[PDB]
Amino acid sequence: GVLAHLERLETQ
Amino acid sequence: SVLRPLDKLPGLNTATILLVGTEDALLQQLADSMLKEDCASELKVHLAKSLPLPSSVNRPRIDLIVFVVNLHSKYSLQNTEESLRHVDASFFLGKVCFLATGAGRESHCSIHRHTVVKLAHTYQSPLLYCDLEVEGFRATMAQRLVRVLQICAGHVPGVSALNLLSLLRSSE
Amino acid sequence: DETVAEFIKRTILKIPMNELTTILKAWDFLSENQLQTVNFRQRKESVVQHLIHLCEEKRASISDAALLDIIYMQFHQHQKVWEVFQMSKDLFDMKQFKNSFKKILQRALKNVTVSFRETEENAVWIRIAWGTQYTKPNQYKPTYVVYYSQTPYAFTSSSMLRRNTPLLGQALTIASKHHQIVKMDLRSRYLDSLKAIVFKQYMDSRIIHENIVEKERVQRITQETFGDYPQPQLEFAQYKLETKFKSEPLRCLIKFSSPHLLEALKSLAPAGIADAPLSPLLTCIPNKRMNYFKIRD
Amino acid sequence: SVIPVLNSGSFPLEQLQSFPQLLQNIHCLELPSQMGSVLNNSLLLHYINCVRDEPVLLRFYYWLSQTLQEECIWYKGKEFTNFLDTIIRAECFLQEGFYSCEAFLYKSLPLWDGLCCRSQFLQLVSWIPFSSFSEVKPLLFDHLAQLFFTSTIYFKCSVLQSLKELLQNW
Amino acid sequence: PLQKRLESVRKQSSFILTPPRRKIPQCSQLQEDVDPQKVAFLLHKQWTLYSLTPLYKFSYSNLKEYSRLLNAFIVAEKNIKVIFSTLLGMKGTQRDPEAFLVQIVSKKVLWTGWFCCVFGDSLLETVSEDFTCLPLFLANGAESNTAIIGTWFQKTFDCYFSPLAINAFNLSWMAAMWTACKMDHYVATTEFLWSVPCSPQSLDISFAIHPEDAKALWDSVHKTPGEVTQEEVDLFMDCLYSHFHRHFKIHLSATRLVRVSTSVASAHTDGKIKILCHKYLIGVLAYLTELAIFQIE
Amino acid sequence: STKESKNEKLKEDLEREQRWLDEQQQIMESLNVLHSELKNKV
Amino acid sequence: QASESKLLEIQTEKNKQK
DNA sequence: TTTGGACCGCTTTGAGGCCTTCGTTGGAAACG
DNA sequence: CTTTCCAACGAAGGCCTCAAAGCGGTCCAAA
Repeated sequence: GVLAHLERLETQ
Repeated sequence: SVLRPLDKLPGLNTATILLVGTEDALLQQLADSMLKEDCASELKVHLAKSLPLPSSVNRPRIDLIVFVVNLHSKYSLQNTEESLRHVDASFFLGKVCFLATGAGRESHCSIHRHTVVKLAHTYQSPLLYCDLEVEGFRATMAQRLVRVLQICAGHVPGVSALNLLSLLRSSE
Repeated sequence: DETVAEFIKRTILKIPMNELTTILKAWDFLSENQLQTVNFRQRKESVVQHLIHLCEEKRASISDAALLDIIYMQFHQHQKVWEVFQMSKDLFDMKQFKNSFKKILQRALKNVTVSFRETEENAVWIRIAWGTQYTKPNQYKPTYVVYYSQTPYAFTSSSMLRRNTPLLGQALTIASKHHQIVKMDLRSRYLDSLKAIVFKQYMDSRIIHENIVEKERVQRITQETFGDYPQPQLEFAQYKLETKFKSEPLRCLIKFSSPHLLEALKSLAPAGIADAPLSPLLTCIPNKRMNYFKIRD
Repeated sequence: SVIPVLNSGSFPLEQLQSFPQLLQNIHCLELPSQMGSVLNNSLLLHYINCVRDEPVLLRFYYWLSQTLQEECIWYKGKEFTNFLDTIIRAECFLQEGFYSCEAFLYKSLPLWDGLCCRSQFLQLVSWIPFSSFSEVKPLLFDHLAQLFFTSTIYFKCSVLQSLKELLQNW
Repeated sequence: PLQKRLESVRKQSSFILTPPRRKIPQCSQLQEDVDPQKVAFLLHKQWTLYSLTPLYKFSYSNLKEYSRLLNAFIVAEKNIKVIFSTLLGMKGTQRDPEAFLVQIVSKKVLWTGWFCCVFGDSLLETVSEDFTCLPLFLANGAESNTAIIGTWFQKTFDCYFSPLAINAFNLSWMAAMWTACKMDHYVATTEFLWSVPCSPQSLDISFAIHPEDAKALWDSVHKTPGEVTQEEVDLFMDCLYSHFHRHFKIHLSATRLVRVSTSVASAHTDGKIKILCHKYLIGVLAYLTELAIFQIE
Repeated sequence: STKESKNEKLKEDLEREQRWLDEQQQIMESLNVLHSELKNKV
Repeated sequence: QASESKLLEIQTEKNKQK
């Protein structure tokens, strides 16, 4: 969840 | 000609990096990854095959030293230890780093990684593992090198090269 | 004859079906109508059986089958290893040359299956099937010799020629009206590259590269040694060395294997593996026209 | 196949298709020839949670360790990510960490770039067995600091979350 | 239990300790229980290496049951038969379990599999009583048969075969190890093979040394009698590299070693092993047995 | 956004925790009743 | 922990009558 | 709803790897 | 002095694999 959210943040 | 970190003065918000190794194509690709993005400070990249560095009266400050080592060949090693005799000990205080390539492929690693680990631990210098062949790994190492340059160059207030050395120090 | 029939069948089986038509266009032993009677879209067994029918309708012999084998060799010219013979010590004629060669090979023991086929660039191709004093010459172990008119060189495929090498050499030199015949130690598979070699018929200014003088010197030396032209396709090399250690002479033996030599050797210096000036033992392969080397101090 | 196909007065394993069946036959269960199907079958996980059997521990250790090695060498990806997600889901159960994953992460951390399967790696460090803070630092936390001092700030928040989860688990 | 101390021992396993010196194998005749015919079939053959986790519930008695189970699996996959044999005398210690052979015979052996472990006790020291530790597998035959047998073993004993790889360091060490071995009959000159790293296939250097010259150079660079040390291996490689560079000014050191052959045995990086002399055979296994452990741990 | 994402993540994990707790409950009563039955039988 | 102890004791006694 | 078109399926098959056999001088051993 | 065999091993025919493409079935666009 929040870890997937952080990963999609580094995708940026 | 023994290189000295404290020879000349740097430019206005200017940083420089040095890459010494054998594989010229890998160095060129690594520099391309270096300069894919540029930060606020301007960046200069120097590539060389061996030391001492060729004489040049127009040489700016070289704020960072990076040695690329391939575990695929002992020739790159012999190059590294022969080149290591043309630099003062002051560079060893956090201005020097070792990057090993191809360490993931244990089958292709000619020399054992224990040797380079011992070499790095002997001189108390940071040791990094990466694979230049992979584009993603190369890019990750690219921001890694850019940001360690930013740290060592004194651009960010608070730490110095010896500070990051005390950070990146290995237990044994 | 059944022997020539099965020989032709085997040769056809060697020929890929995708170019069999071209073979006929190069064979021309059978009439074009017979070719039209056979479609090449059907099965391999069917087409070979129809070809057997066509050749049996006419008179099948050894000369036509040998010519078909020769032209198959021409189209492939990649399945055998070639060696080069040199003649030394000025009037030429095809007919008398063929007559003399045939007479010598018949005088060899009693008989031999010899076939000739003239090709472009004066490339006479000769198929030779050897036979002993008490047996018909075998068509399963043939040899090929390529002769160029009024030239000091000849090419030979050595698959079983080691049985009787001097016979072929003496026959060739007497037919060529040349006295001395020698074999140079040069062996390769790309026949066209042998042809070429024997006749000599062949930005981000922020980066500040250092030691650029070394790079520009090594690339210039490599270009001057090799050249912009595509290097001849050579595939095998071997040096037999016996030299003093200087560090009872050490005897060394190296073999270089590469699908494309003279190109990896061309890239060694840019890759930094070897020094900028390569040793003469590697820079004279097309120059010295030498493949096997022996050097002593 | 990443998960081996299951092959069987002990209760037959194939007949185990309902929760009441497991409730009735928990005592007379038989260990499978391969326990990889135990991962995606929660029914056998219930017996695994309390079996505390020495041989099956080594059997699953070698199994998962060699599976992790072969998957990692074959990767250099979506199937690997899904398999590691299933491993993490199983790790959420049993309330205790595995050792094959620990050894794999120890071996691969120095070689780790930090972005191959970061989501997968950072959730395994959460389930690390309790140990004295004198052997893990030389082998584990050194490369962790190596990445931390040089990687992205979001990666810093990430490893902070991982370590706080580790502290909670410990 | 065993898991905790096993965790501790692989925690202690770090690349910090110096590489220990190795005792040079001596001329040892085949053991009495060793059948000369069986090894003669085994020797002078090519083998592919595989590392194996310890067997679960393996019994040497019910060999016929295993043979019929493999036969049933093979016919399920589809005039062939599977034969199990027990081979004595090739265990390093009494701790190492008994070795055995599996053969595929077409009713002419086509596929052979060997399970063994020599001097391998670290795995045996960290294992329970139920398991059988023969982590070394040698395959000789068609790859499809090897895959089928591997699938059967994975389904049955809950284990995998991993293709064991040998790096340049290990291959150079073993090269020095057998060149230290004394051979009465030098029947095969030592030979090394290299491969330049390049995406297109490039030159592959093969370097051969006469056995007398190799032995003389070894004894020159031999310091500790009956033992091989890392300094000996490094000076051996350095002398070879210096000789090569003196010959050709080419840094062979920047090339990947891929195959090393000597009079007694030959090894390849992909996992190919050829064995010629029995006198050191057993010791050979022991060395490569450590690599299986090093792949398991 | 991280705060929401972790909020729903924790909600999902909590629901899974109650699911596991419920399942292991009847697991416990089944094990206990089987143990008692075996003890009484012998 | 309670379930582990219970399974241990039931397994030990079950082997005990055997 | 019917018919043509393009997809994926399947079998056919062409080429490279590789083991084994044929040939074998060259030396060793028996000898008219 | 001569003859035949073992050996050194080289080599090429043959076995065996698979990557290639044509033919065939099937889904979907169009009448």
